[PDB]
Amino acid sequence: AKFDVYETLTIPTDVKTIVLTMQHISTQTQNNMVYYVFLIDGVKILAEDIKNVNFQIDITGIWPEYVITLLLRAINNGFNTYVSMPNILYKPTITADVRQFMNTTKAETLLISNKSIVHEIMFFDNALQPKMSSDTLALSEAVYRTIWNSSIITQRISARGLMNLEDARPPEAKISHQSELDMGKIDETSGE
Amino acid sequence: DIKNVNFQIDITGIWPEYVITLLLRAINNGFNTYVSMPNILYKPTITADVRQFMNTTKAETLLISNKSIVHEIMFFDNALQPKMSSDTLALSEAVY
Amino acid sequence: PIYTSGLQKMQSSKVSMANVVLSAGSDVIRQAAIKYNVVRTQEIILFE
Amino acid sequence: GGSSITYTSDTTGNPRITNARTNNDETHATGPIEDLNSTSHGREPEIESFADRAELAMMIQGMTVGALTVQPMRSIRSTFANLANVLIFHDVFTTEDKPSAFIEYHSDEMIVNMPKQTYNPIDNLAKILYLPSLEKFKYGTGIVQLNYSPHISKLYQNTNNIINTITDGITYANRTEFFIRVMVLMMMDRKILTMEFYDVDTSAISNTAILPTIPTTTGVSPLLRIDTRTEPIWYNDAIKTLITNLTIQYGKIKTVLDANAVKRYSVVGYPIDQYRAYLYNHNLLEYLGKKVKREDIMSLIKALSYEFDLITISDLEYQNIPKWFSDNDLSRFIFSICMFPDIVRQFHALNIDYFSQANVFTVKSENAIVKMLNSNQNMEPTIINWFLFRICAIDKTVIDDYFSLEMTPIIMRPKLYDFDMKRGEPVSLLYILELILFSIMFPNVTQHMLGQIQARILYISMYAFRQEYLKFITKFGFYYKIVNGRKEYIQVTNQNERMTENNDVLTGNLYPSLFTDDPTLSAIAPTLAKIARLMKPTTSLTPDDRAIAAKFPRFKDSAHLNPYSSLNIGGRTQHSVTYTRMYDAIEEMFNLILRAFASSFAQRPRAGVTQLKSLLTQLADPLCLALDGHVYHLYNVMANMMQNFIPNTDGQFHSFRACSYAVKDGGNIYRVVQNGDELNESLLIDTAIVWGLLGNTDSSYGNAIGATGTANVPTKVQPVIPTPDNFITPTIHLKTSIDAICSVEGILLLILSRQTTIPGYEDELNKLRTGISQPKVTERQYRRARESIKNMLGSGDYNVAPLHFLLHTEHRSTKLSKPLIRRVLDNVVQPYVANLDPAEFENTPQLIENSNMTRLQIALKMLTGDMDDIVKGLILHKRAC
Amino acid sequence: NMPKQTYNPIDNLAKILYLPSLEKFKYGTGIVQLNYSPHISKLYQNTNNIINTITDGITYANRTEFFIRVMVLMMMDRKILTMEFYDVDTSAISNT
Repeated sequence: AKFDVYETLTIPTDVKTIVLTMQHISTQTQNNMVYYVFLIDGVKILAEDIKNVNFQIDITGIWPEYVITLLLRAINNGFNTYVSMPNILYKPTITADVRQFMNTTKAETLLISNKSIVHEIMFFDNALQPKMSSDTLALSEAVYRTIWNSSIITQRISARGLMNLEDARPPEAKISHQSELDMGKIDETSGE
Repeated sequence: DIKNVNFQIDITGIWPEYVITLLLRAINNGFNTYVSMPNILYKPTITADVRQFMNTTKAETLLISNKSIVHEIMFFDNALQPKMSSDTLALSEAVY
Repeated sequence: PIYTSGLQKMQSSKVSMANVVLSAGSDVIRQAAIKYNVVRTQEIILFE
Repeated sequence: GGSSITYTSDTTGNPRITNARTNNDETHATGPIEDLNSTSHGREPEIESFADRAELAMMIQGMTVGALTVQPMRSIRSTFANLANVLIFHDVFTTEDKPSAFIEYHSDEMIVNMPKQTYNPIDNLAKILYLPSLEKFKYGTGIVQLNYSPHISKLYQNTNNIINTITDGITYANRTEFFIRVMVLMMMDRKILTMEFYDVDTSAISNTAILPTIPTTTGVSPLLRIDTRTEPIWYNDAIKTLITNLTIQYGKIKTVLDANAVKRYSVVGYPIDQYRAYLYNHNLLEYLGKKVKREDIMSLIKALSYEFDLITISDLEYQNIPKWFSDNDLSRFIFSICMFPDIVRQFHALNIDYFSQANVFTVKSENAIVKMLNSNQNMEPTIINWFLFRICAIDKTVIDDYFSLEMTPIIMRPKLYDFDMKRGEPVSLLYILELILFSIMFPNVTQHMLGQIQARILYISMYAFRQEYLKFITKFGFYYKIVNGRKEYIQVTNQNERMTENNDVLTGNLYPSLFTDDPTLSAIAPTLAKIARLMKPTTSLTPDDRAIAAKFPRFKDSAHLNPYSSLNIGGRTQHSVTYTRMYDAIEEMFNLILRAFASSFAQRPRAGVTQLKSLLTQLADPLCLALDGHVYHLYNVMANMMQNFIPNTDGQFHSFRACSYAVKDGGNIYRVVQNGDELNESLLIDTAIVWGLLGNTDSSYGNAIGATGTANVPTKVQPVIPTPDNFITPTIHLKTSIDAICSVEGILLLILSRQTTIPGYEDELNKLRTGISQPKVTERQYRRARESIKNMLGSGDYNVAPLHFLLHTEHRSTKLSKPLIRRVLDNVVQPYVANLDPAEFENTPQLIENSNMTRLQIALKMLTGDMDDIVKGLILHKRAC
Repeated sequence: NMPKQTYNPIDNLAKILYLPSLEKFKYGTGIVQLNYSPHISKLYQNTNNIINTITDGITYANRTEFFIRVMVLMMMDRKILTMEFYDVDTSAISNT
């Protein structure tokens, strides 16, 4: 919960970082059926026993169709996984108004593209989340999120929040930078 | 974050709405999770009838019962699976 | 209300006019509401 | 006079409560957020999630490409709803906008034609701000003077209405009356002030006295006159040089949001009579600071419920809601019950409501006990005609009264109604058995009827046992008296009147025989040890913490006698001990009656006796089943209710010594249990109810499992016991009723009987009391006073503790000067002693809540100040000065 | 649902001067953010019109096109600004 924006997700250190190449995708059998598995350390691993791996995928365009389903199941049906891709181009739209945080794009099409298809993504924000009503019994609902920004995404944000929690600066609000309030003199030659 | 536990429900029925939801959320996404209930009466019927094998009860109901009613459950066997022709592409997604 | 530094405006038995008043705002009368969930463990009769 | 007490008001602290079985929306929490820590707003929406469906159902398949969208998703969240309900808490007081002060300036001038006014402002700011004041302290006034506002000059009567004295004109009496009524006004009527502001910038120049934010509705003051140029420049100079040291302002000073409950208020500097200001401030700043520890709510809502339940509540800590607690709860309760005995009738009524709500017993017709024993005519023909004259009809509205009479605090010793007994024949043993059953079924009520039962059973024995009887009398004659730890037996060495029942046997150092062991009792007169041992309850003693954790009132280390056991111990459904008890009781008694037949009358037949022995056992089985299987839980709940706080027994019929606190009121003494010959038909109880019950009962338990249904079985629906709803509201209704009547009595004590009230002043109270004309007040004056006030606090009627009898009632006197609570051992008021009394009383109980005490303090220190329109002495003279 | 606005000015000066801004950065905002005005969001096409390439969705091409057209807009269209003033005295106090 509490989706920060200024924060970029950092990969924890105790995760093997496996580059994805077309060699780790092999087959095995059990009970006379031919399933698809991984070859991460020589041992054939089913797509759900993945414990701690971080898949570095780069070209994002050529992966036939199998590894798509495998990657998706392992992001599901998995314990602690990460699929980074530091070459996807996307236009971010950042907003904080729950009534219009509509954003519909199945991660399939995000993954099967042509390496330059730059497309749109939305981004919620609730760091200044006001306390819930004095009735709610107990928030027993999961709100698992998904794709995380991997770089600084807030250059066009001028001010966040504008509330006050107990008549004091909330610990995580942002006033403007002194850059975009200065007003120097003119240069009498050609403005500028 | 549950890693390796087996919750052993003593008796079913008396669990309001917290723990049924937390247990359901736990058996998914847990690593070595088990919920062993060695007191609920069921009655098995075993078939190998992929055409006519039902899916009578989802587990969300085996945790809501007055501990004294015997459910009936249809087990499906397939141990004698033929090894299909060496032409078909191996599958990509299993069954749970 | 106390004086400026005097004892208290309820000891001198002398009336004053310009003391200070609290005020609330538009809506300070929101009635309150709670809710409970009930589920019972052992019924009264039981056992096949 | 009247017999029902229906009195209420809206001056107490207790809240108002309503319910709703609503779970499809909220529509109950509404408001604007004022801070990121605000806890009382409406509801905002949430992230728009998606399906994320994956059941767990024995070989479900993949469905992989659809899920895992870029929008966040949810968890599983199974669906049962687990009995959800909503409580809604309302407080009492409201708002208003204009100040509406108490004291106000009013002026008058001395010149009939005065210089014209010279003030033409331009900007409408000067107008709105200080035109009115500049009008009040106009040029050429002659005196500006303090005075009461309207509504106070209205409260002045002026004639007499409350003190019935034949007077000559107006003298101190209208003053006293006026004080009382303005006092009772201010004690009531909470209000909190809401104003509206402007947007003044710096237009109000050079006057530090004016902040940049003004209330719309102006006021009058010299501070607003100073700035302009008017009547003597001298005057402004003087005011300014006078006030240049003080700290005066106007308009909003600052704003702070309270932490006990986050809601912005605002301290403002308006001019107003200090007393109204203090009233506003106090009664607001009280509204925001009422905490209720969360688990107390839980203990409450669980105390009024079946004990085997998981109860969950909204889960923030320290909700702000008017608490029903007190420091002096039991004090006012016993002070009330000891001087308003109809309140026990209210208790009892609510209790039968709760009980009959669960319809434990419905009644069928044609009692079997008389169907059989009628059409076989092969037994002794007195069993007839006797069982035939005892079985009265039954309509549950008596069943559900006798059963409820089990728990409510008994206050008048009860006597049994009917008593039939043949002198010589051995049939009376049936009556013995009847009351044995009635004792084994309600061990509580017996605890008091012990006195009558003594003489009755002894009489019957005397005509059916002689050696045992007279031998017993010789040794253990009639009464215990505990001298110093030993037990001396006093006798009655005369058959003058042995069968009396009026000897206050349960209060005072005088115990009945037959009961406390002295193991030599047995092996002296058997069948009498055999009787006594059969009647002692010997069930249990349970604490009742469940209540004591809900801040309900009762003494420390309180207990009860749940007369029955349970059935479910680990899930076994055991043998319902009460049945074994009752069964061996019946069997032993019939063995005894049979041996009785075999003594005097052998020429008679003895088959019917064993016949109906079998009948009685077979008929008592399912009854006791329903008793220990359904009622037990009901008695636990009722034992944790709020009405019942006087336990009725310690169990053992040895030295019980029923409760003995009592209120002494200067010579007169009112007791709680009211020994002596006194009762009312609401409490004269019958015994045959057990016969009728055991015969023609249809228990909702039996036909539930199909054990006593008609033409069908079962119904398989579980016996219902009431819901924690439907009782919060009546219970709080009851508590607020008694708090209101005690508040009335306290206000009355305040201004009568001088030597009781001395909070912190003792001087203006003395000033007030001048007007009662005597340091002792006649009754009728007192009565009329209380009626006039009670018709001005709330609504309804109530009485002044009359005492009943079988036919007539009497209205004891009511004075109450300096009431005190003390315990009375052996009808002699003891002095107070620490560590035995609850150490709480120690002094007169403070009958008035703290807040109202403050408000009365304010009323006093206001209208005993400089607004006392009274002065003494003057001098006639004739001079042309 | 937010706390109500508390600003009743009297003089119409405060109104004309800073009612709108005081409306924008209102109490209880959550983010105030930069953005292109109209006519620029209008200049975004979004489809292709200047670079005849067979493409798959949107990729760098609409960006290039958009740059070209806003550029050629600003290269053209000279304008010089003419405004109109008031007569405020000292009512705007304490604010240098």
